[PDB]
Amino acid sequence: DSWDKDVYPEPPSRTPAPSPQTSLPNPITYLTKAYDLVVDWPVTLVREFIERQHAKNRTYYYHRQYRRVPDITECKEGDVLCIYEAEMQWRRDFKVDQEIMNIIQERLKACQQREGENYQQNCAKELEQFTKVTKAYQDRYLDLGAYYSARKCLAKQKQRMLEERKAARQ
Amino acid sequence: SGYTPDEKLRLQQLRELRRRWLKDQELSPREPVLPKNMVFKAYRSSLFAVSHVLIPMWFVHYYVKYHMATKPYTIVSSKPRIFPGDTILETGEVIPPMRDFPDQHH
Amino acid sequence: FENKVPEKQKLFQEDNGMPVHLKGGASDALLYRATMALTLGGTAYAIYLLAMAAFPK
Amino acid sequence: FHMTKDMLPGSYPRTPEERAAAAKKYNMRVEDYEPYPDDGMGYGDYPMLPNRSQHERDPWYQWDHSELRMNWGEPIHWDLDMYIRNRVDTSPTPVSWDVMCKHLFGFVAFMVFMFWVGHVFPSYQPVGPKQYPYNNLYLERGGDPTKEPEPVVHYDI
Amino acid sequence: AFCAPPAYLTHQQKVLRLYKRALRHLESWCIHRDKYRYFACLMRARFEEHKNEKDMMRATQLLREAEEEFWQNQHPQPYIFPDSPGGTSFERYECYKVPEWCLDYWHPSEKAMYPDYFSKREQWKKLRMESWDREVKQLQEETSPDGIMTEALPPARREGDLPPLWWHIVTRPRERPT
Amino acid sequence: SKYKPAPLATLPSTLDPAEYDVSPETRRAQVERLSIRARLKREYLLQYNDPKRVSHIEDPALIRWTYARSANIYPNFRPTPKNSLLGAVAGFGPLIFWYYVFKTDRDRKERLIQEGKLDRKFNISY
Amino acid sequence: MNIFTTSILLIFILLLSPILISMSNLIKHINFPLYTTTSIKFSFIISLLPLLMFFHNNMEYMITTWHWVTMNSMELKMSFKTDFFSILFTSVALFVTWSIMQFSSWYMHSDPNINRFIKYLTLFLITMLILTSANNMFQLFIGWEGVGIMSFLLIGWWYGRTDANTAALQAILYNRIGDIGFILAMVWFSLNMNSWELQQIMFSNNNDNLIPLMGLLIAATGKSAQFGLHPWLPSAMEGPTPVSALLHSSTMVVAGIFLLVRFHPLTTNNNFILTTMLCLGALTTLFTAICALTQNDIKKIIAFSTSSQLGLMMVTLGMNQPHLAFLHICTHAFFKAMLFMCSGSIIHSLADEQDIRKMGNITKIMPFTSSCLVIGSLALTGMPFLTGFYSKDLIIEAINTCNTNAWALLITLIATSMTAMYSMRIIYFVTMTKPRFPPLISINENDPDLMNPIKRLAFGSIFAGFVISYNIPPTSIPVLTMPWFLKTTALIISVLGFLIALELNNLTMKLSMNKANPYSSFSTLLGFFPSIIHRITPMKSLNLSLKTSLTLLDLIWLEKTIPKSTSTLHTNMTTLTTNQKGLIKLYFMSFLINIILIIILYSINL
Ligand SMILES: CCCCCCCCCCCCCCCCCC(=O)OC[C@H](COP(=O)(O)OCCN)OC(=O)CCCCCCCCCCCCCCCCC
Ligand SMILES: CCCCCCCCCCCCCCCCCC(=O)OC[C@H](COP(=O)(O)OCCN)OC(=O)CCCCCCCCCCCCCCCCC
Repeated sequence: DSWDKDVYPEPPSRTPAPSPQTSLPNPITYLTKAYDLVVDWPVTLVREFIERQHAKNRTYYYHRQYRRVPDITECKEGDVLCIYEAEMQWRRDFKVDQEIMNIIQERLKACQQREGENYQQNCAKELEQFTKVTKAYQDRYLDLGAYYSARKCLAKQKQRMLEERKAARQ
Repeated sequence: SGYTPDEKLRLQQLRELRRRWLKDQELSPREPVLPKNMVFKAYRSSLFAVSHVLIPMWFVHYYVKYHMATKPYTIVSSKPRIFPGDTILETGEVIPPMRDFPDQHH
Repeated sequence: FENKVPEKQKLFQEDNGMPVHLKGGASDALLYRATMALTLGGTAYAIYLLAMAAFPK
Repeated sequence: FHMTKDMLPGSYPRTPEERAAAAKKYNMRVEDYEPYPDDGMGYGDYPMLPNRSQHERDPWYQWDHSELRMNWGEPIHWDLDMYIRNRVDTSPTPVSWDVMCKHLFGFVAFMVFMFWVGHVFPSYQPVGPKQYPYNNLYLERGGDPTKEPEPVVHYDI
Repeated sequence: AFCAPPAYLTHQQKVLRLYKRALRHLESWCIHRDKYRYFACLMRARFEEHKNEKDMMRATQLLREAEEEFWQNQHPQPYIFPDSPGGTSFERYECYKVPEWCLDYWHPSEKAMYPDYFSKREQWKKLRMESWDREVKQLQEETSPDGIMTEALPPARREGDLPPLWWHIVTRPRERPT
Repeated sequence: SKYKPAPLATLPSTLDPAEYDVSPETRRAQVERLSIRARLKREYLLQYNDPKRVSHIEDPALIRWTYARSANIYPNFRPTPKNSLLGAVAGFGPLIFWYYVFKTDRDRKERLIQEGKLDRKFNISY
Repeated sequence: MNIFTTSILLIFILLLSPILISMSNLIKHINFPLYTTTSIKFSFIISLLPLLMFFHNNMEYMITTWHWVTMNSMELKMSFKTDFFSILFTSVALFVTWSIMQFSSWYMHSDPNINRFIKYLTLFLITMLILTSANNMFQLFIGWEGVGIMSFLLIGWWYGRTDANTAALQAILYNRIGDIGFILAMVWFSLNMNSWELQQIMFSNNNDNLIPLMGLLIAATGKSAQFGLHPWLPSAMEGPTPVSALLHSSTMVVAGIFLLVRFHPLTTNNNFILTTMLCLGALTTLFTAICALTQNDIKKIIAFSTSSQLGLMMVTLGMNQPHLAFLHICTHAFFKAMLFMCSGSIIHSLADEQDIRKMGNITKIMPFTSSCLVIGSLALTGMPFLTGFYSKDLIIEAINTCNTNAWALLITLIATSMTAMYSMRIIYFVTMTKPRFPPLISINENDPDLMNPIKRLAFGSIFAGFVISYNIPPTSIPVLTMPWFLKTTALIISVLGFLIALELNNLTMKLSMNKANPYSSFSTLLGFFPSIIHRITPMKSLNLSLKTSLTLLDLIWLEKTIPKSTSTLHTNMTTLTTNQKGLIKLYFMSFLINIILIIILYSINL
């Protein structure tokens, strides 16, 4: 498994012990034992064959990282070089934030499906996290337009700072 | 009124040519000129199950384990029902029972 | 209020074999059916109630 | 092809000679041919065929255009693409159109009125509300665990 | 279907059409066979007792009154035969009545799949050519220079001749082609 | 107790009063109507049953109907008060009405966003 | 956790297999209808397996098989929400489709496109299973539209029939109005909760959802053919009988009701929505039963029976009882598949004779089909301890003993009594009295491909409600402490409906003609809704189109306004500027006044 519980949290499963009160056999258990023996064994055998071929031909790939160029706040206007660099940085951070919101939404969906009819109570922390990241995303990225830009985001953030500063006066 | 003699003679000629056309619509015995059964349970219901069911089962079970469970939130299920008096297989505690049921009328 | 008795009379001398208490069409047939189902349905309710009074709880 | 302006449709007819020429062009009799009124809607000399759909035509007749139920060379209605058999029907009905409108509107209005009557006079059972424990399920409906709700207390009877 | 309608319907034709339509709506109302037979005998008696009319203006008035009564008392959903227009099975196999001229456009492989049938088809086409020339001459001769003209067609008036415009009647597709 | 027709429910040809009061002029009018119908049917039947025909039968009725419905309208159009009023209302009135409803809706939305009484729940992708 | 997903995806793969076989150029060598029938029965077994698994552990499943596209915070993934509704409807639909496929293999013989017919039926089953098991609203809409288009094709199967083409087009129209409602709901959900995901819908339960529930109600009305959008289903009976059965009896008709069952947690928090669904369902079941009392085509009668029971389900969703509605969905699928299949056997052996006025003596002449028709009719009316007793009776119990509309209650009871009445009309005019068919006897119902599916559907219509209802996990607590006139109400109204319609049929047997009345005219002419609406709406729409849009704007007024006015202005001005006389005296006069004008303009400019 390529995923981890640090970013995809999951409570441990608590299955109950089987207690057959009736004397009839369980067709579910009979069919799953037969299905295991006829299907799961050849599938896992060919999978270990494929994985040992992978181990014979093992290759590695790396996750690319980008250093932090100075932001658009210290970019002179009209100097399109640093503005372009900061704009590409802003676009990359925008895509990262989009995938962050996707991760949070997937976590919320998993919480709801896992809890079922207890989702109103047990998913309070997940819904609170979704609400917080939703409010932050709305405050940083909403209403930018189709041509969203680092300059437009900076203008929106400056307007928000001015209005909250005027609200902080009284 | 009935048939005029113009239409009466015409129709019998059109009907007569209609029988000739429909007779020609028949096929000669050579038409068209084209260029291990066992029983149903032993054979007919057997190879279908091992080809159209068993082989696609292998490909599906390959996909749902080595390409679905390896993904984070593909197969997510609700928690199973836990009643008092049950024992958890994973952790190992016993859920305590209920109270005394003061009403035992029925 | 006009006179429609003589037209209503000729809806009562049809020699079709339909009796006098059903000769008024289908409406009196439905009234017949409803009163036949509800006197008997009342009667079975009365006999059941008399039996329930005769055999107390 | 061989289609020319003299038998192609043209301007609005004024003289009786021009009306007769238009009728001959459209393969109609002079008295049967009647153009649209000259109100400048672009109809021209095209005849005012009666506004009847193609369902009125005899279905047992072997029409030249069997789907359209029309012959060959007879004038085409201006609204044939309305009056084809896949579309608007003008056929006579066993009951009158005003009678159908009145009955349908009366049924709809009657049902609406009695639904309002049943809404203002609802029917129920001689019971109280549904009894629920734990402050009417405060925690399970998504209540705040920190904020203590008003104690909803229920009693036996 | 096989006979073209005339210019106008005669009074006798209209009376017979009304009689047949009234009997059809009578059986649609009656459903049961004995009831239909009784009321059909009654309607036949009504037509018979209005049959011997001499004024003919009162006969047209009686026809108009009978049409008004029929339109008032007609069944909203009358019985229709499945092959009749408006029926359930009407025009059902028009998707299967393929015209005969695609057999010309068939490939030589599909030509060789049915040899004897295509030989008979070629014989029919040759007969069609010769009879077409002869019947064009016949229809040119038979047409009146002026006067009244009906949709009916003349027959073949000499030996070895086919009736004019016979092709779309003789070679029409079967009503149950499959 | 009389059938009342409509443009969408026409009166039956067996119930019209124009047939029972029939005249010799009307009878002969139907006679030449049948004559023209038969002449056109004969011409189409000859063209249909010609075996030397290698193409579709052209239809002058279809050609005339298509030209009347496509190309004759602007040559035969004359501006009147009535069609000018109808064209003006049918080209402007819906536009003005939809402009007014959209402007009030968007003004209400923008004012509610500005002074804060409209809360966006999870609108993050607009 | 692997066998379950493997079984679901194997159901989908076994459904997809005959389509690839049809495109794989070996249909000319194999027996395609038998092959597809075996595929459907194996899919039914592999759907019976998770039915047993869910009956054991009651686990709710969500399987995200493929990731389609990711666009910012909206991530469209192909997922299946395998629930109680999904599993039970998959099993019921697969069993019904197995029966209908075997029946159609018997029925549509001497038809060269039988392989295309079976392929179309299989494609419809694939789209219906996609719609049933879909997890997000985009896949829900994929299944919805696949259902709609396959219904279009299967109604217009006989493309040489103008009536069939017209009925298919109007089915497309009413389904498209439902699609507009569904699109409104989908758009609102994407705008407000960033996803079409049902888990986020569950998290959307806690606010005002009036607009998306109104859109879902419009979608359900359009799909299930309620009042206002009803007549496309009796029009949709124009196609073949197996199409009528499978399409418009078991699967398509319950799709909007299934959608509202899916959105029942949102539905439970909106009293306005619950009240208007209760009213709409009661009105449509009363209206459709009213039509069915005097319909004479047997397929039309059972179509209106289907629509009236859909109104009953619509009422059942009108209260907070979605699981009862789904139970009635299963029982109704069984009943109408069986009834339609029996009527199709009647029609085929009576040589395409479809109306009940040319039938009779069917009890003596077709004992098997008469027995099964009686079984289906009794189970539809609510004969106790049959399959319909475990849903219809509880629906009657809930409407009698919960706080709802009084008029809706009254017309629902009247609709149930009239359901018994029109089932009596079917039984009388088909299975009873004297024969009325043409004399030539062509009855042969001894073919096994006809005989076996009716047996299987009879076993279903006897035992399926029993087995399912005692395997249902206990949800939506019913009430039981109630007096007798509310308890046996369904039995009393069914019995009196049977007896009233029996007496009325005896009156029709009695030798007397009666004057027709506007009540029977209204019922026979479908409430005048098809004639009136289907004439007044297309005529005004197409008249507005041609006589305003095309003509008045494009061919007249835009053409007069921009291009021809520009051309007229330039032509008039070029005539004015080139209307020269060619006289050098006038030219030099022009030059002189040009010189004078230049002097004056220079003098005033300075
Ligand atoms: C208690 C509360 C009660 C509330 C009640 C509410 C009622 C709401 C009703 C909403 C829908 C009303 C309009 C429905 C129009 C349906 C038209 C239709 O189906 O036409 C089909 C018709 C042919 O059908 P027909 O002749 O009947 O059958 C064949 C018999 N030989 O004709 C044709 O096939 C002609 C071909 C089509 C022509 C073009 C049609 C375009 C329509 C565009 C409509 C745009 C606006 C839609 C608005 C929807 C609003 C919901
Ligand atoms: C809702 C939006 C509203 C706002 C947008 C409105 C504008 C939309 C775009 C404008 C479109 C204009 C189209 C002009 C071409 C159409 C007219 C045309 O082609 O007329 C043909 C006619 C000559 O006909 P001809 O072919 O010789 O004869 C028929 C067969 N022999 O031609 C003539 O008789 C003369 C044609 C003259 C040339 C026309 C093209 C050039 C026009 C130049 C306009 C200059 C305007 C500014 C002038 C100065 C300020 C007043």
